[PDB]
Amino acid sequence: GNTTSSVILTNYMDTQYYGEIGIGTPPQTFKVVFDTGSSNVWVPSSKCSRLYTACVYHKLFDASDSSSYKHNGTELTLRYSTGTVSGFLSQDIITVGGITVTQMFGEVTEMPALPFMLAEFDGVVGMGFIEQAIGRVTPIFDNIISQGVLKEDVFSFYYNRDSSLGGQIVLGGSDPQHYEGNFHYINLIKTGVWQIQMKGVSVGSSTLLCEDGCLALVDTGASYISGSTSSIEKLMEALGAKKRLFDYVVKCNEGPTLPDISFHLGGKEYTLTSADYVFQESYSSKKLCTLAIHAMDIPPPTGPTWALGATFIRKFYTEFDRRNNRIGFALAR
Ligand SMILES: CCCCNC(=O)[C@H](C)C[C@H](O)[C@@H](N)C[C@H](Cc1ccc(OC)c(OCCCOC)c1)C(C)C
Repeated sequence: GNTTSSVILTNYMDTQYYGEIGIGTPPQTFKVVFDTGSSNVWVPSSKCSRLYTACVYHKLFDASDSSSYKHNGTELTLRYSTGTVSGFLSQDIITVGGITVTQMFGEVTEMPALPFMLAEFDGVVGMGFIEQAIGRVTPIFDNIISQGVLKEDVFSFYYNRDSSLGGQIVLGGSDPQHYEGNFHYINLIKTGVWQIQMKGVSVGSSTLLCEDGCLALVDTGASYISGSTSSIEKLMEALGAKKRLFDYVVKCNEGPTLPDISFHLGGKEYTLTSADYVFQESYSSKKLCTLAIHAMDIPPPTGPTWALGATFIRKFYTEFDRRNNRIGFALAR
């Protein structure tokens, strides 16, 4: 076809990038993360008990105020790298950047506070494959694609640095005014998942890890670049960072000196300069700066896998190809 679309996203501390969709006729407006790490849509429900503090803090979906809603009813529990939300199915029309589809989503009535009370966004839009869709529910992209409207079965993400535009997705294409040089594609390893083959991580100058080929799931819904606890740990040893419970960190003076890390994808090497990965809010001997890499163990469903999140997409404009099943990288401008 010939439509092309984008949503515009807001960047929050570089750690959380959301855009907005509208469910229901009259629209209910919710804020959401467009995640390629999963494949289901959910937003909080009015039915959620406000004994859950998260619900008192996020907009909820009232469907009895929606003329288009449509009852469903099966339960559905979503598990993620880092939190579960439980709830039930339903349908109404959703509007993502001017394209309206009728999608089956989940109304969550169980939303745990941690980490939910810390999320600026209301829910999630999985841009994953049918395959990873819990409930075996068709996802937004496949439905949009059914409409016959895009010129291409492709969506791309721009994540900006921070403090105009926070980001931008474009459905049915790629804005050439946010990339440079050529795109470079990596074919999808199995299908029904955004996983690509990853050839080795270099810290500084040598493959400290990844060495016999590994998995890198490219995931827009994640904020940091992460790996198994076990290679994380190692990499960390190298760089010379500590643990803080959840994130490593280095002393700020040290900061603008940690070597570069590289990611070996398709004969090309994606290097991240030290600034790209440290969150430098100081340069002082006495203060701790944390890094934008983590440990995350994603289980055999798909993991173990390294996840390349926002840290990475923000440097390399990413296009995800449906028509052809692969992922291409280009340099963000
Ligand atoms: C159902 C199978 C799940 C498959 N995918 C995964 O497990 C991924 C590795 C992790 C998820 O994609 C995860 N990032 C999604 C995300 C989890 C999450 C929870 C709390 C957060 O805030 C403290 C958060 O921050 C996300 C920031 C994204 O901004 C771009 C993400 C929401 C949408 C559920």
